[PDB]
Amino acid sequence: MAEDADMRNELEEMQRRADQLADESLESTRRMLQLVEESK
Amino acid sequence: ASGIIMDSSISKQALSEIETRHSEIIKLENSIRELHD
Amino acid sequence: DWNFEKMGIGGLDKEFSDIFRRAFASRVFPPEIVEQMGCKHVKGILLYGPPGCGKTLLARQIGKMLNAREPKVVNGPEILNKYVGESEANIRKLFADAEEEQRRLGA
Amino acid sequence: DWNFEKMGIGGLDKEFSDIFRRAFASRVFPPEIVEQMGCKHVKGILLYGPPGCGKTLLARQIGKMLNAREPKVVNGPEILNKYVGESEANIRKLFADAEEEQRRLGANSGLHIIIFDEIDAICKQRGSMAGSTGVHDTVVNQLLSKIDGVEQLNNILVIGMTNRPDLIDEALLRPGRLEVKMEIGLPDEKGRLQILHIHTARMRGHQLLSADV
Amino acid sequence: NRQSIINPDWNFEKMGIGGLDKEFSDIFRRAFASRVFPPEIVEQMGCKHVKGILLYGPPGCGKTLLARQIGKMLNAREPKVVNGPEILNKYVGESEANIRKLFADAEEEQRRLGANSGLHIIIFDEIDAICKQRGSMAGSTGVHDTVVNQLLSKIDGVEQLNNILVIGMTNRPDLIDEALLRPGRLEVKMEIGLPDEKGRLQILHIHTARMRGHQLLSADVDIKELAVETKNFSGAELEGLVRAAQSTAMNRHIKASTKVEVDMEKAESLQVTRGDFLASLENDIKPAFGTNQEDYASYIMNGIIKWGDPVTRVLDDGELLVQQTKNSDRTPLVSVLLEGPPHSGKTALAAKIAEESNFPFIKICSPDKMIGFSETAKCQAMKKIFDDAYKSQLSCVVVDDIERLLDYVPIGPRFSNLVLQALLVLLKKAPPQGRKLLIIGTTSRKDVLQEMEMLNAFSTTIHVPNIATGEQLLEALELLGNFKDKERTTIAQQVKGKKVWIGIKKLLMLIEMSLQMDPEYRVRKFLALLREEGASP
Ligand SMILES: Nc1ncnc2c1ncn2[C@@H]1O[C@H](COP(=O)(O)OP(=O)(O)OP(=O)(O)O)[C@@H](O)[C@H]1O
Ligand SMILES: Nc1ncnc2c1ncn2[C@@H]1O[C@H](COP(=O)(O)OP(=O)(O)OP(=O)(O)O)[C@@H](O)[C@H]1O
Ligand SMILES: Nc1ncnc2c1ncn2[C@@H]1O[C@H](COP(=O)(O)OP(=O)(O)OP(=O)(O)O)[C@@H](O)[C@H]1O
Ligand SMILES: Nc1ncnc2c1ncn2[C@@H]1O[C@H](COP(=O)(O)OP(=O)(O)OP(=O)(O)O)[C@@H](O)[C@H]1O
Repeated sequence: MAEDADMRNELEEMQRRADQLADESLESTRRMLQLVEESK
Repeated sequence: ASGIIMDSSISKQALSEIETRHSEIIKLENSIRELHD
Repeated sequence: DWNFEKMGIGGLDKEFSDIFRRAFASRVFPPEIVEQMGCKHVKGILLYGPPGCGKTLLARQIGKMLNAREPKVVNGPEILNKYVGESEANIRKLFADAEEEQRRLGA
Repeated sequence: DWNFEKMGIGGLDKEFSDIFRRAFASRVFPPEIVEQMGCKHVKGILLYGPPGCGKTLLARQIGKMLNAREPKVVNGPEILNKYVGESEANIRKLFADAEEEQRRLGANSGLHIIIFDEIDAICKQRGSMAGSTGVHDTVVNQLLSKIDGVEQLNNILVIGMTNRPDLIDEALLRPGRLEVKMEIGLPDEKGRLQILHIHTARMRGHQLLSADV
Repeated sequence: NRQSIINPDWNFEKMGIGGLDKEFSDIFRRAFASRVFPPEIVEQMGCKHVKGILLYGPPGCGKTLLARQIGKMLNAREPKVVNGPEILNKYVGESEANIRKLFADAEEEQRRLGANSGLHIIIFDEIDAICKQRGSMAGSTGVHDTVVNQLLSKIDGVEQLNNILVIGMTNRPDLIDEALLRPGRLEVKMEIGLPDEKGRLQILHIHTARMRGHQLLSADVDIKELAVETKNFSGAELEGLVRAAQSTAMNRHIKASTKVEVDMEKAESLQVTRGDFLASLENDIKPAFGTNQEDYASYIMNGIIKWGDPVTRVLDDGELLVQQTKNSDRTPLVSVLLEGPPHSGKTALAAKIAEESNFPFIKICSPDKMIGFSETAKCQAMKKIFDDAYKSQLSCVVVDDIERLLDYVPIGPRFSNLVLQALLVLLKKAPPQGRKLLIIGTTSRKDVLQEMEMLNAFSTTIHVPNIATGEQLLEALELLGNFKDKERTTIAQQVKGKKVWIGIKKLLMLIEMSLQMDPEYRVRKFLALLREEGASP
């Protein structure tokens, strides 16, 4: 089941891709707020 | 009265999506920088 | 601050005397001497008799006087469950904290 | 720094003699003669008998005896689990390291010891049980397959205990699996004297025992 | 390409399988004839190959050894081994993927190269963990059915694949899915039975050869003797016996009470003697299963003594009956009755008569096994025994202590009726064609049986007497030889006056009880006993 194990790991890799995307979104939102506050 | 029984169980997985939140945030990001500059 | 007057059990002098002599006596004498003697401690008690003699009361009272953790209670056939192999996991659970502290603190 | 006098087991001279003659004899002789003989070692020991005679004391002290890795122990049925194909995962997990070290080092590998306790809980005659969704069945066939195998191991030792020796599956007891079956019984007078002597040495050491005993 | 299918460096000897050889010859003839022959003839003939082999039999024989050897014999892609139910997995639809993963490579190779590829071997071990009946395996989940259907669809589906060999072994064949047990799938099936004498000799030689080569085996060892003694041993037991004997020899040079030591001198001098073999036969190893293992030592604890004429007469009659039943056509069934006064040795003579006969199938039916059985169980037990006896060509059975087999007691009378009707019909019916049956009955109370009207069903009766003359008493004493000549004369002087009536089973008891007293009172005590209890015609 080694190959099936790696298939599961690929699924978890897709899950971590979603997580990474959410993280960089969170960072983008923070940068939004910082710049918007700065302009004033 | 007949005896009483017990079970085995089996599980399955779900997928989820990835890309919409960043298509949105990316279309959002790259103009406020221009405005501030 | 324990005192036998506080127990509230009557007519059970001899039984409680024997239980105390057998079970807790080896925990109150000074540890140094028990070290030289090398005897392991008793780990069980069984109470049986006709209805309405005062078993549960005695058990509860013994539970209070011991300056230890709150006892775990099993209310008869609580532990049973319908998935294969989950019935015993409830048994394995109860002793886990005693095993853990045995490994960390020993004697 | 080992001898029979320290383990503190008494009344079982003959049993321990037999176990030693049939189990560890082949592994102590200088190997060259054994290579000429070309014999493969025994990989099974079964201890049974009535309650309270020292089966577990023997298995523990033997485990401490061998200059080997820490034994892997199984306190009754720790293997059963809800999901389809999980018990087998566990049982295959027990042997893994012995196979890997056999593959890497061959005859130079050390000795891995596995100690089952209450073996008759999980292994019974195939078919005596009925209607239990078969989860009790595939455990036995997995174990039978894995001990003898098509692929072979030559560096493991399985010790089993039970208080009911009859219900165990017959296929699991033929020579080459669990071979050496010993019976541990109630002692005779001499053994009783030995036991009494062992359990009072500490007290006699410090003179805590009165001269009138 | 001219790929061969057999390893050139191969020999049937090195395979070391022993007594199977006819089974192995059959396997080779069926499985590989199509491939050994050169191409053009088979091309003209256009015969397909067999794909599935099923091996079965009781525990501890060749089967795994044979499969490992067959895998080694070919020169092709290395086999992929499946160790029982390691296919099952916890997600939906994960088992079928695993199964198909095995055959994927063979499918691809066949598709690519066509009909000129190599061979792939898939070995299913403990196949009964998977292919149980889809109509019987528990209804709690599908996965067992869908696994069976996947295997059936893949081994011989719509696409034709004819370059794969699948080997299966099991313990309980009858459970396997019958759609898998049909030609073109698992088709040749064979029984790996218990080894005969010659096979035992072969196995022993195979396991002893290496020790012979280096002169570690002492020359006194007689392999044929060992073969003759060892009855019903399997191959595994035959190996374990040798291992135990070697261990008994090797232990002789080790000390292990104090810290272990080994003598580097006597380590050079090791040999195995036949005494070690003898010792291992009784203490360590015991053969399970097997047929016989009779404890005649419990039925005939004291052999026989020919205390007079009648013992010889009886034994001669029994021999005559055996000889007659051996070679006859008109009368394939013969029944003999033995009876006489109690305590007369009725059982010992019957068992010895049976043992002197050398029929393959010899069994004794006795009530001592049946304690507390109801009126039903006894019928079942008897029916089973006689069913077994009817299989073998030649069979002789002994039913002893009839009166206790009926629960007879005189106060009523009371007895079981079902048992008696079964016994009458089973005595009457003839055995299956060409077999022959002998039945020997034993009882103490002839007249009762006469009353119940079953005496006629027996063919002939034999009378077993007890001691009648003082001379015979003296001779029996001499043959026992427990008394001195002076005591013999002392006894004679009085015993000669009157005849005696006493059965030998009681004689032994009296002698033993007499020995317990002091020397000066033995004779007298003995006499008193013989006087008091011997009062009878
Ligand atoms: N010796 C006693 N002294 C004082 N009260 C008592 C005594 N024995 C019984 N009681 C009273 O009886 C009540 C019930 O007794 P308890 O719960 O011990 O029952 P039991 O006899 O052990 O029976 P059960 O088998 O039903 O549990 C106690 O709460 C207490 O009120
Ligand atoms: N031969 C012996 N020598 C020394 N101590 C002994 C002996 N037999 C019993 N004991 C004492 O009694 C205890 C018996 O425990 P043990 O685990 O050996 O029993 P057991 O028969 O295997 O138990 P179970 O039947 O519950 O599985 C030992 O730990 C030791 O305390
Ligand atoms: N006919 C035989 N000739 C020689 N050795 C034999 C023979 N039969 C068995 N043996 C030996 O005894 C052992 C048999 O092991 P093997 O795995 O073949 O038994 P098995 O009954 O096929 O296995 P299982 O118990 O899984 O059915 C091996 O050591 C083998 O060499
Ligand atoms: N010549 C002999 N014939 C038979 N048995 C003999 C003889 N000499 C000594 N014996 C011993 O005497 C024993 C007599 O007891 P046994 O049970 O065989 O007799 P029996 O007549 O069948 O018994 P029962 O009266 O109980 O039916 C025989 O088992 C055998 O051990």
